[PDB]
Amino acid sequence: ATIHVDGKEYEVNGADNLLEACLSLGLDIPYFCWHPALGSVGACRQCAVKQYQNAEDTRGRLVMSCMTPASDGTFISIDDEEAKQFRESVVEWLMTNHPHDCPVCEEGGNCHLQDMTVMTGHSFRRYRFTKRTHRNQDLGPFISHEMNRCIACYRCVRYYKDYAGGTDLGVYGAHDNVYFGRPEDGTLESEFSGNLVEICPTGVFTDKTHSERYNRKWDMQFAPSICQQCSIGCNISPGERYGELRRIENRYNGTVNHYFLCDRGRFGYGYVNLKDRPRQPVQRRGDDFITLNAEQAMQGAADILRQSKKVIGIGSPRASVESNFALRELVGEENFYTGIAHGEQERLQLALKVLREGGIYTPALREIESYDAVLVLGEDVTQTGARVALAVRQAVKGKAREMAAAQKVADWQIAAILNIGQRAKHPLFVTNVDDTRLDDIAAWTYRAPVEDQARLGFAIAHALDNSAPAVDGIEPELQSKIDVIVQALAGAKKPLIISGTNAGSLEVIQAAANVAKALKGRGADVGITMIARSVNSMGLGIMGGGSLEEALTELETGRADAVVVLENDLHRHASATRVNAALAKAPLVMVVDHQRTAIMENAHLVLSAASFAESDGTVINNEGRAQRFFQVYDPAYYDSKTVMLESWRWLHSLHSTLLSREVDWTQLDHVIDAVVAKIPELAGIKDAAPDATFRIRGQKLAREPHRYSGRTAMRANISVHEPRQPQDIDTMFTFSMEGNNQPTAHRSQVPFAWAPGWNSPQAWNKFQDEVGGKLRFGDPGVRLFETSENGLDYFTSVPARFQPQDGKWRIAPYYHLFGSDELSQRAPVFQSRMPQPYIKLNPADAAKLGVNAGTRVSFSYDGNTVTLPVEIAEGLTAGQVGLPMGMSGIAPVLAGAHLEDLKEA
Amino acid sequence: ATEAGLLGKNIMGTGFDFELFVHTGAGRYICGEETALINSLEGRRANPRSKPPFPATSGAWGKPTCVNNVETLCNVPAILANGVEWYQNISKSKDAGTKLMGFSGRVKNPGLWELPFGTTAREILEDYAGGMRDGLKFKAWQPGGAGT
Amino acid sequence: AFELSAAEREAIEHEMHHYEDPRAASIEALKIVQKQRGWVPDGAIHAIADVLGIPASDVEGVATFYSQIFRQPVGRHVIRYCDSVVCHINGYQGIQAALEKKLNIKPGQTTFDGRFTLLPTCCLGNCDKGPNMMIDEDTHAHLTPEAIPELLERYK
Ligand SMILES: Cc1cc2nc3c(=O)[nH]c(=O)nc-3n(C[C@H](O)[C@H](O)[C@H](O)COP(=O)(O)O)c2cc1C
Ligand code: SF4
Ligand code: SF4
Ligand code: SF4
Ligand code: FES
Ligand code: FES
Ligand SMILES: [Ca+2]
Repeated sequence: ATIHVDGKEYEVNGADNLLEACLSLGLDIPYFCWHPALGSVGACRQCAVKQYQNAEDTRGRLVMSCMTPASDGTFISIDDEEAKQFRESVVEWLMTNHPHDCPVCEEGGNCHLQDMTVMTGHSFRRYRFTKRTHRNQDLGPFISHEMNRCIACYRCVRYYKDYAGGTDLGVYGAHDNVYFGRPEDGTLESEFSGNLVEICPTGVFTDKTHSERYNRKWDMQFAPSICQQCSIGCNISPGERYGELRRIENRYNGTVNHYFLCDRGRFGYGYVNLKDRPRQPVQRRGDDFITLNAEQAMQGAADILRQSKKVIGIGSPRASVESNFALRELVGEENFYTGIAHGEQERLQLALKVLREGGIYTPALREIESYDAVLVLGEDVTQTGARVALAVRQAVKGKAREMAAAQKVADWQIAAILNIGQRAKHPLFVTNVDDTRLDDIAAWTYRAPVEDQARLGFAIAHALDNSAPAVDGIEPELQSKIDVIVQALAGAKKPLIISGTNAGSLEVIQAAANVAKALKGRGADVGITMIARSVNSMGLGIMGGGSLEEALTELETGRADAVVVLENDLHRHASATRVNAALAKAPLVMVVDHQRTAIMENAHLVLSAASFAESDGTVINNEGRAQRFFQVYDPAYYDSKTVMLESWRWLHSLHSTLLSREVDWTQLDHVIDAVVAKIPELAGIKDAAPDATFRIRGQKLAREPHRYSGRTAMRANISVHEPRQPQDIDTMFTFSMEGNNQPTAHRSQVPFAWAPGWNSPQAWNKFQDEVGGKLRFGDPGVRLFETSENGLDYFTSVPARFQPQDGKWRIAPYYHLFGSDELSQRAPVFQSRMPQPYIKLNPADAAKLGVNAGTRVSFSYDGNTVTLPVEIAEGLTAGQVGLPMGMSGIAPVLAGAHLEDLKEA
Repeated sequence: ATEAGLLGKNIMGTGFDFELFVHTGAGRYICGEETALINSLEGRRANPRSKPPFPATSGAWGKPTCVNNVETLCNVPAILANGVEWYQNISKSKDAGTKLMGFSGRVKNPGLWELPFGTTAREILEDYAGGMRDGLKFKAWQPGGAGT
Repeated sequence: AFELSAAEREAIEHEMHHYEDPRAASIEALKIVQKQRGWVPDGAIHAIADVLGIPASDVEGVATFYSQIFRQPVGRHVIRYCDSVVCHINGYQGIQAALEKKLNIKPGQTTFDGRFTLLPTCCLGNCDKGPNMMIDEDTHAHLTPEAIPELLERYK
């Protein structure tokens, strides 16, 4: 389409509204109520432009650019005097009741209302009357509520209700006393409630965790990083100040996590700031703990490694690709063991085989929102891969989108779309051991043991394609619901099958592969998604190696007398007694880790590794996307004695000191070149981000904003002499504001969004090619593998149905977004949000046990008797007992194990 | 009318089914706005809707909807029982038909009368409303309610 | 704390028969609870939300949007005097002064005995017979300030 803005001719998309079209052209129009992801409603009335009927029209008419289509031959004026006057008037009317709060408001310097007040040119108050005031609510540990600062733009309710699907936030009241909050005091229940701190253009909803240690946005040191709290790999902007990680902002990625995170990745960063972390290499000599610097730690470790016969290396899915590869090089490929259990590894490599050999294209997180039918098999997506649950919700609303497009209603007119598609939605079929959080929009939910979920998947595959193995013993009502699922999946243009390794069953993954293969055989545009457990689970799977059980066998048999444990606590993948005995048998245990784990008491050397904030590296998505994360800050800038290096740096120097008896603190690109030379299936990680020699017209990329304060005083209490700026030889980023962060720079890694006049998270519009699209020069990250030309075979290992046998209790895994992940549950703000340890029981099983809700039962697993209080679960099946995976004393490896002696304490 | 066969199923033997309900509101002026009337009928907060789409194509619960005033639907049966020519031949004005007009507020006879269009406000006020009360002088008037 | 009575639930379900979406019975359900108890209490929002299958946030937003759904406790009789322009011309202010001086309360308040709650309302649609008042269900027109102490004595 062709539009004329102030006499200048522009070529735009005719299916867009004028606000998004003009923001994509770099024109500045103030706006509040519109969001690129939420659509247009026309509430705030801020985005007024003046429209003319034709070129020879002078009087015009004020139209609202977010509710006006950018059609062909459009004539608008942004800089008309009447339009400018009305936009200033709208800002003024908002300012009539606004509190005098900017110095004591966490949004200050990051406030979209501040930006638009300045942009409209309103700085003179002529209102002399009183301001309305509001009481605040308690919204839990993460979100702080201040209703005085509200401008009634309805973005919070539109996001939280129409988009995120939450049910406990609403708008109450009338004319000018509208109140946005919960119906009563209490914790916000949605797993995506954290995105309110960036959706809300004012300081009503703010990060309480950041408000504890607040610093303004210009004072942050930002870096582009990847969230480490599950496998989805959402792009984040961690920002630090005075040597501690302060905030996790969302970093826009038009391919993965566009505007939104989940609450785990947004609020579980606090393990970085723990005071019991290793900050220096420590050697155990007798009962003494001798602190070493880097050189003598490497010398002592190298001498002990050289005098030993066999050295084994136990990696982790927490650690980066470079760190795991460095351990693999240090100990040898045949001596390298993945730190996960055998069953977890088998499920992980099956998921990898389905992804990169099954011939079915695995979608990105953004592309999930365009699929016409969703089948979720075994995976509690909301508790393990939450952003996939949000994308599934958008794909479910796709049906109302199609219905509204049939009536020639534009895509941005969200209220008309939601009105036309009243309760019609795309088919969603979830399976779990109990209820999920997707049941509100699920067309059907199947609560069954993992064997029965796998059997339902195999039966769906057999009904879609008869060449798939048949399932015997399907009940007639279950067969009718299977036929319902088959009619929904067969008629869909774009079906999507989601599964993962968290269900604890190989057969669930096989059934999901069978359903996807059966749908692909009918010519459907089927996609498959696998949810891995940790941030680098697929990277550790691609690298490969033995299981943790094999490493413990080597340690127990005495064939290995030296073990190097990289970023692994070893208790979440094996029994603690066996791990403790095997590590106590070894004459050298060396733990390279950044968190104080329980295996450091037996360790003879502890290398203080760096976390994601203090390190660079590469991690692989659950969809196989290689993504670089860069270091946020130098840990040694404030504490000079802190020796906290990257894990791959420690291990590469240990290998060099073992070989040639000299330390070698290498560079990151050297390690990446070693990875892509030795492991050809990881060759895509070279293109994940450019090397350390990348420049924007000769200058590095800035980590901190250009108005960074306190340069000559932030360290003055330690020494009045200003230290040297920290040198970053590893990446293209500089540890200063002497660098480039221009929105028109030819890069893809943006540490933070800021433009002159846009200090808010709305500054991301400048860094994108079109608003709500991708970044201007493409999103960061690269897929490791393409869709295979040829598929797999049908898996014919159909399990039998679940038989509840006496004395045994099948452990059904329950996952919690706050508690199942290890590092995030170590973060101190999560203990308030964490559930209490509750063991879930069927009413029939609890009645048989003589146990009611709340009383404490004792059960022995692996010779260890532990006691938990009983919660009644109606949705569970008899013979199963529910356990929260990843919590204290309950390893996630218990998923699928049996239980003994479940009796009342 | 339901008991007399004028409502329900198969009205007058035609086969037309029509069910009429009375929905009493809870007191907001904005509920009279037709899109906000639809929103209040759906059980939501009575915020209005942007048009287009108009309720004729996407109205109540997304279905086609026609919102009409009480007086328009009261005008309909006389039109269909006496004809079009009678309805255009009761007033020599561009607005056909009759309208309930009336003056209120410190007049001698405050009330409501059905008058053809084209009736001047002066003759309404003086003949039907009786003029103003004793010792009061006419200074202003609003022709059609509080919003005019 | 709050339990819906059987008659309330049956009335709500019978209202839910009339509509395509059960959310459309939210105003009528709130009015049913209010007619049974004088006002809609806090637990009634969750009870109505559970019956209708919609979130309590929307039920609370509907209850706080509409002025005749009382979300605070009221008196046994709710006097509602008209505020609007025609009753202003006809002199509602004398009626308001008479009501305040007889009940010893401001608008929006309840008397100490819980007998009356004084409320200003919008136009009552009775403008040719103003000034107008509405005690619980009865409309009283042609008001005079001397008729208030007699008209409030037939509402015990
Ligand atoms: C704020 C507002 C309030 C309105 N209130 C009413 C009302 O109470 N009754 C009514 O019939 N029309 C009301 N209308 C007009 C309606 O939008 C609509 O024109 C009318 O109800 C039906 O159209 P009709 O005149 O063809 O019957 C209101 C309009 C606005 C903007
Ligand atoms: S919301 Fe924005 S304008 Fe309002 S007090 Fe906070 S910083 Fe100032
Ligand atoms: S709380 Fe924030 S997002 Fe919600 S309406 Fe108010 S200003 Fe807008
Ligand atoms: S979905 Fe996973 S990767 Fe994304 S923010 Fe949440 S925990 Fe992090
Ligand atoms: S942004 Fe267009 S009216 Fe709010
Ligand atoms: S102005 Fe009071 S009844 Fe209309
Ligand atoms: Ca570095």
